[PDB]
Parts: sequence; C-alpha cells; structure tokens
Amino acid sequence: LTKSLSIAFENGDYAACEKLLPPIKIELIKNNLLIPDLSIQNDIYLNDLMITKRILEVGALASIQTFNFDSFENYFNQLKPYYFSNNHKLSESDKKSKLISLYLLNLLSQNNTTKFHSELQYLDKHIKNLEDDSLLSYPIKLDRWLMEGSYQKAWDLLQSGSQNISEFDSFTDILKSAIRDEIAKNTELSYDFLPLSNIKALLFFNNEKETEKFALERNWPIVNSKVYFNNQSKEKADYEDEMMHEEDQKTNIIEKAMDYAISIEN
Amino acid sequence: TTAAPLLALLRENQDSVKTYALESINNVVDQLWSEISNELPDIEALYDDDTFSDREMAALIASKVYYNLGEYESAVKYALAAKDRFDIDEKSQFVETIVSKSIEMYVQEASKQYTKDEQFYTKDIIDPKLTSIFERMIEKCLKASELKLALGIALEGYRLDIIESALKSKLDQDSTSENVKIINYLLTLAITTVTNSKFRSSILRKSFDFLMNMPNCDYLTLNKVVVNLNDAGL
Amino acid sequence: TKKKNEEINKKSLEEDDEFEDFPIDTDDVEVDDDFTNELKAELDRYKRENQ
Amino acid sequence: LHHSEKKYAEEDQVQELLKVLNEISKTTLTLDPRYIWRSLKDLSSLRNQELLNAETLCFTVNVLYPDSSSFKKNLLKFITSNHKSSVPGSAELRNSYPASFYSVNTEKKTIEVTAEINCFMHLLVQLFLWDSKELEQLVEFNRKVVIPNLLCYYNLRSLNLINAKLWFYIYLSHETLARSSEEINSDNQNIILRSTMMKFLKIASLKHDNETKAMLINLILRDFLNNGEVDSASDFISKLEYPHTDVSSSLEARYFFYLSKINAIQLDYSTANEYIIAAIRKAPHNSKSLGFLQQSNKLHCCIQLLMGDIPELSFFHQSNMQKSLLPYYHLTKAVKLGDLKKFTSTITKYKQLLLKDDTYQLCVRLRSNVIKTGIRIISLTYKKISLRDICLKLNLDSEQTVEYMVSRAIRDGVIEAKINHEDGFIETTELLNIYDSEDPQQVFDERIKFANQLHDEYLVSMRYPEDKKTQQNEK
Repeated sequence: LTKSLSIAFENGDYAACEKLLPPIKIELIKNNLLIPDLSIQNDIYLNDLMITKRILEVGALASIQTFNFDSFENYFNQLKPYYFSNNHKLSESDKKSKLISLYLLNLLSQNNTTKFHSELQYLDKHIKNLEDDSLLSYPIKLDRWLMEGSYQKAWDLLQSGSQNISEFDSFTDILKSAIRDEIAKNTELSYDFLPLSNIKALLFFNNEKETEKFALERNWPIVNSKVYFNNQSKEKADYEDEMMHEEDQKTNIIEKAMDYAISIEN
Repeated sequence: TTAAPLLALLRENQDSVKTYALESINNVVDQLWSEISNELPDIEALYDDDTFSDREMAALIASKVYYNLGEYESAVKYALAAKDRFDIDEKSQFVETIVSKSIEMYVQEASKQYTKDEQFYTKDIIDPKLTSIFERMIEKCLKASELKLALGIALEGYRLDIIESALKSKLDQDSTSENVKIINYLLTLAITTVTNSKFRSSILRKSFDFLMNMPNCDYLTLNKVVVNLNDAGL
Repeated sequence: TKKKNEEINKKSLEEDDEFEDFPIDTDDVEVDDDFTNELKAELDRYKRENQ
Repeated sequence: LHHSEKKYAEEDQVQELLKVLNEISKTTLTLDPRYIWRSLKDLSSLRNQELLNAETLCFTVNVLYPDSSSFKKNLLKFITSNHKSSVPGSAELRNSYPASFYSVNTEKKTIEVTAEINCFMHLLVQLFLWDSKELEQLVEFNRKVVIPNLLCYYNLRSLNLINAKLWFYIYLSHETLARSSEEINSDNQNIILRSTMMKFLKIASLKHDNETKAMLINLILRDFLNNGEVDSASDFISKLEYPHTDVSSSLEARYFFYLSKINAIQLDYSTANEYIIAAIRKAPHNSKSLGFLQQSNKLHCCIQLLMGDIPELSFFHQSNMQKSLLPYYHLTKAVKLGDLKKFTSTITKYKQLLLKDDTYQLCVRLRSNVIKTGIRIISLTYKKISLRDICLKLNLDSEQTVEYMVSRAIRDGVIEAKINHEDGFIETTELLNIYDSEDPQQVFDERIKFANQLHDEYLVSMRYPEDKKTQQNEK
C-alpha cells in the first residue's frame, strides 16, 4: 500500500502517482496519530515520522513535473515544520536540499522577492553549513545578479542551467520570461527608438521575427525597424487618469483650504 | 507550530481530506488563531457547501476566528449559524464572550420593536435562535437565585411577560413582607430607569393587582402605583 | 528606583552589553593633494613653455 | 549578627507591603499603586544584596501560607537545604490583628486575605531568581505553579497591572535555559510558550488593561524574531491593537524596534526610517539602557544606507560609542568610494560580529548598493559622458554591462538619467527649477498639516493634571 506509491514514482509514470494519492491520503490520518504531533521525539516516534515524510516526498516531486502547483505547496508546507523540529537525528536529507531549492525558484518565478527574503530567514541556520550551498546556490546566485541589474549574468545562468536540470526546468523556463518583462520596462524610460537588432539583443530572443511578434504582444509597434514606445505609454496614463478613489489621491489645492479650516474650528 | 500545514490540507481538491482537516484545526483554533485570520474565505467556503457533515463545526471555527480578531457582530451571527456545537461555549466560563454579546444585541432590537407591537416576542420577527439564548441567560440568573438579576435584563428590553411571571413564582407567602420588598425595588427601578412611556405604565398597572392579591401588604408601596397612573378607578 | 527596573530589563534582553564584548574578542581620507599637484603643474609646464 | 540584619530586611518589605495593600483595598486609585509597584521592584532587587537574602524565608514563615511554604522548600533544596527554625509557621508575630492578617479567621475560610499576598510572593521569587542566577528546577517549577495560580483567579484590573511584570520574567527565564544549552524539549516547549501568551492576550482586551496587552505583544513579536519566522510577525502586527496610552516609553522603544527589524528584510525602508528614529527618542538615555541603544544605532545605520542615504562620518566619531561602531564605519566609506572588492573583504572580515545581531543578511544586500552609488557620482560630475568612459571608471567589464546597470537603476530614479543610444552617451535630466512648477505647494502642505497634529497633542496633555488637582482640596 504505502510502498506501492514509492515504486510508482521510479516507474516514470507520474500520473499513476497522482491517481493513487487520494487512497494514501486516508492512510496519512494513521501516521498522524502514531506521532504525538511534534511534542517529544523518541525511537518509536522517529520511524513514524519517517514514513509520513516518504509519501509526501515523491508527491512533492511528482507534482512539480506535472505543473500541479497546489499539491507541491501543501506537501512541502508539511515537510517544513517536520525538518525544522528538533536536533539532528534524521531531519535533513539530500531530498530536503533539492526540495527547498525548487521552492525558492518558484518564488523567483512569481516575482515575489518580498516572501523570498523572509523565507530565507526562517530557513537560515539549516542551510548555513548543514546542507550548505550546493543546489541551494542556484537561486542565491540568481537573486544577486538581478539586484545588481546585470541581466547579462542572469541570463547566462539559466542557459548554463541545462547541465543542472533535474526538474529545475519548471521554474527555469518561466524565469526567462520574467527577465523579458523587467528589461522591457526599463528601456522605455531611456529612449523611444531602438533598431530591430538591439531590441532582440537586450531581451535575448534568438529569432528576429519572434522579436517583432513579441513587440505586438507587448503592445509596441515596430515600424521600418524602429520601436515607437511613444504610443502606449502616454495612452496608459490618460486611461489611469479616469478612475474613482480619486479626488484626495490626486490632491486639490481647493481641498487644502477647506480641510485646514475645519481643524481649527473643531 | 506553523498553521501552514493545515492551510495546505484545506487546499486539497477532494472533499475527503478537507472534512478531516476541520477536526485538527478545531483543537488548535485559539493557539494559532492569529495566522488563520487571514484565511477566512476558505472557512466560509466550507460552510457554504452541503456535502460536509462537519458544516456546523466549520461555522463555529469561523465564529471563533471573528471574535478574536475583534469583529464581534460577525461572531455572534456565526454562533447561530452553527446553532449546535455552541454547547462548548455554554458550559465554559472562559468564553461567554459570544453569549454576552447576544444579550446586548438582542435587547436593543427588542426595545425598538416594543413601540410597534408589544407582543414582538410572540412574533417570529425575532430570530428563533436568539429567543432560545435570551431565556437561557435568564435561567443562569435564577440559578444564583436572586430574582433581581432576572427582572433587570427583561426590564431594559421591555419584556412585559417576564416582569409578570417572575412576580407570580415569588408569590408564595412564606413571609408577606419579604415578597413586598422585592416589589418595592422593582417599582422604584422602573421609574428611574424606564422612560419609555408605554412599558413603564403597563408593568406598574399589573403590579397593583399583584400586591392586592396578598391579603396582607404594605401600602407605602402600593400608593406609589396609584398616584403615578392617576386612575381614579384603581 | 523606579527607572532602575527598566534599565536592568533592557540590558538583559541584549544579553550583557556587546558594548564591552567587542574589545575583548578582538572628505577625511583625502591625501594631501599638494604633493600630487606639484608633479602635475611641472610636467604640463615643461611642454607648454617649449611648445 | 545574622538575626539582626535578616529582621531589619524583613521589616522594610513588610512596611512597603502594608502601604500598597491599603491603597488597593481602599477604593480604585489605580495610578498611585502602579507607580509605587514599579519603584518597589527596583528597591527590592537593590535591597536583597545586603541585610542578607534570607529576608524572603523569614517573611514566608510568617504569613498565612497556602503552598508558599512548599515553594520555598523547593528554592532552599536547589541551593542546599538548611533548617534553623524554618518550619512553616515557626514565627508568629502576626498575632490576630487584621492589619498583618488575623490568624484564626484566615484559616477557617470566612476571609481570604491571602490572595494578593501570594501574588506578591511569586513576584519576589521571580525577581530573586534572575538576580541570583538560579535556574533549572526552579524555573520549571515556577512557570508551572504561576500559570494555574493565575487561571484560578478571575483578575481585577489592578491585579492584571501586577502580572504585567510577572510575564516578562516568565518569558525570559525560559529563554535562558533554551539559550545555554541544546535540547529537543526546548523546541517543543517554545510552541507551548507562544500558545499561553496568545490566550492571555484575548482576555486582556476584555479586561480593559492596556498595560498588559502591550507587554504581551512585545514578547510575542520578539519570539517570532528569534526563530526567524518573519511571516508570522508580519501577520501578527497587522491586527494592530498596541496602545501608546498607558504604556511606559520604555515599552514604546522595544515595540518600535521590532517593527523596524521586520520591515528591514523585505525591502520596505520608508516605514522603517520613521519607527527607528522614534525608538531612539523614546528610550531613556542612561548608563544601563546603553546596551539597547548600541544595538539600535547599528540597525538605524543599516536602514539608512539601504534607502540610499549616507550617514555622517562625524556621528560615529564624536559618539562615546566609537569602538563598537568600528565595522560600521568601514561600510559607510566603502559605499562612498564605490569600491566593490573592498566591500566584499570588509563583510567577510567582520562576518562573525555582524552575524550575532543578524544584520549580516542585510549586509549581503548592501553589495548592490555600492555599485549603484558609483553611477550617481559619475552622473553628477559629468553630465554627458560616453558609455566607454564609465566602464573604465568603475572597472566594469564591457559596454553591454554598464548598459544594464544604468538601465535597472533609472527605473528606481536613483540616477535619474536617460541613455541616448543613438549618440552613444548618457544625459542627466534632473536640472532643477522646480520652483516654477507646482511642486513647492505640495511640499509645504505636508508641513502645515504636521503642525496641526503637534498642536492637538500639546493642547490635550497640558490640561489633564490641572483637572484632577483643582477638584482635590488644596490650600
């Protein structure tokens, strides 16, 4: 039963894994009653906690490859307090290291630098030198080059990531796209005109035609080999200008006298 | 512990895992209360569906979450939603938070609706849950058996039957004088407290026959009732 | 004696005082620019003059 | 010799006790007991040292004890038991007076005047425990006792003002054991510590005790910080309820520090600036609060450099805090000179020291800030500069690389420039004369509004004491 799931992963059919997980979830109630829920550990209790973790682990990994976000987050959520508890006795593994890396790469891909830095604080002591930086190194490096804003370094790391892919590709493909939107923003404020070649080179497209295609999707017209960033940007501000929140946020000079008076006379 | 595990347990697709997740949450609902506050829509979503046999439990979890956050209104309404499982609160003296809330609210509604019709209680304009809760806090005051508490909650909410019925159960003439003194307080209380013209008059007129019933009764107490209504007929 | 409770309570939250822990364990930079200027003035001068 | 001094010590406590007892038991004059209670703690901690510390023992013997006697034996047992007439009730000098408590009527249960005296005893013990440095068995026993002791009661607002002090030592004692010494059991009882603080916190809204509620929020946040649960802290503060009303300005400084710390790591530096400056002001600047101050001044500098502001070099010099701020000084310069390599060595060298205060993780982010600053210097000095020249200036590798630093930086408006590709140079664009613009109007408006708030605070505070005085008889 519990072992059927472990062998289903190695087989390679990761859809078999998923169909089998609603039955094994019922058995996960039993494992939970066996452990005292993290309230004292003994040698009866270390086995029990171990089985609970194995089932979750092949599920964590299967979900990732099948792009099934939900399951990964949950399984992982559980793994996190279990590993965090207690002193070493078997509460770290090779599987831990891989799992946290993949997790941090999801956060970089959603572009939520807010949670990533906080998550790193929670993790900190465990990944300092007791898992070290080996696989966990991949997002740490990645954060560093895009903060500096050398997009050249960042980009290079993802392509060279081909020799590191083990299931890392589910965040890596996405992280290219994220790079294209950040750069796209920048280049507007700088200038209005880029040739065709230059647009391709900064945004790192491998095809010139794919460049022009991206430009339409980015709501930019490229005409006679020149971008005309001029249209949409102006249009957006004019559109933003009509909304409703809107008087106090915009701030009226009229309002300043009215607010000042009623303060005094109160 | 991180509440984080539970939140993922709730997120699973299948109803079966979701149902189980409730129970584990309910024993750690006050411990981890702060984290889960942010997750109020899931608690509401569980409730709405009709598959769950733990639908009552889920409303109760929400109820708890809302009072700790500080939204008292939303909590009491959620208490009657579950309806049962509210047993736990009734027999614990450390959370009578939602019960006490219920009285404050119930009476304000009832006073306003007294002026329209004085039999508002006998109509179902009042929610049926609330009608049950109000009579059970009257019962706690009777447990302590000073009748003044019982009379006071009803006096403010302009319940007319309750003023009457309390006096009838303490007609028993063990000592006529003692009976009379509880009335002495009640007449006085009502003038200085009750201002609503209609409520005050009405309980006063009833109290005149209650004193007359006892063959022996002080008449200082009695004289106040007649001059106040100023009915020559009385 | 009232303030005193608080002073001791803060110290304890720090643990000791770090203040004294550190020594136990272990354009103000601008060089005089006169010396460099002397060299600069002289090299430019030699050429300028004999140009 | 011994007998004399012990007795003397005993007398002093007893005097203090009766006075505060009178005050509480004679109507609600709340402020007077509270102000008095804080000063008494200091006084008691200072007393103990001399006149012998078996003042406690004597006093326990001579009350109408319930289990204080049982407690006291545990305390003597840890530090070796003695007997010299310490049998419970070997001292009767109470002698059936209500004042020092009528002996007969207390025992019967027709009066229970033991109530607040037991609470007070627990306070004396806690206090004595931390002063002494007595740990292990006692801490556990003490934590155990007091939690059910408080839950027996159904506290008055005045009694809650008193447990507002007891929980700080409860918190702190648990921590000392956890901090000395690795245990699986420490980890386990950290969960249980949170749980109880949180329970007491719900209650203290209803009880209407601003003092207690504040204290609890200080503790809980500090707990999130140590174990590094930033997420937990961020959620907890946003159901904000922390009052500035009844609370000491000692407490305000701690509260605002926790705020600042959690903002720091997620890159919000705007809010963190104001909260940090305030905790500096708020804090009593004295000889033994100096530890707090030092920790804080190391943070305040970090928050500023991250924002992009440059702290004075003057500040670190003329302070009496020079030596501790030695690493700091090196960072400030390193950002200024724009040298990447020196920055890298500097944080490596200081790695151990920085790591304790956990400002280290902030320092790692300060790697971007070095570079960015160097690009502002170049823009200011030279308005129009070929992109070639910057590369040489900052030692950066190729033309494409500098393209990429300026481009990310001008999104944030630090440099405030625009690259002109066509011409192959960069143009500063900030060129002042914002007078003509509507801009000063905006600026002044904020100042005007801010004055008004200071007026209302001023007006409010001033009148309140007179009111109390005027009513009271006075010559």
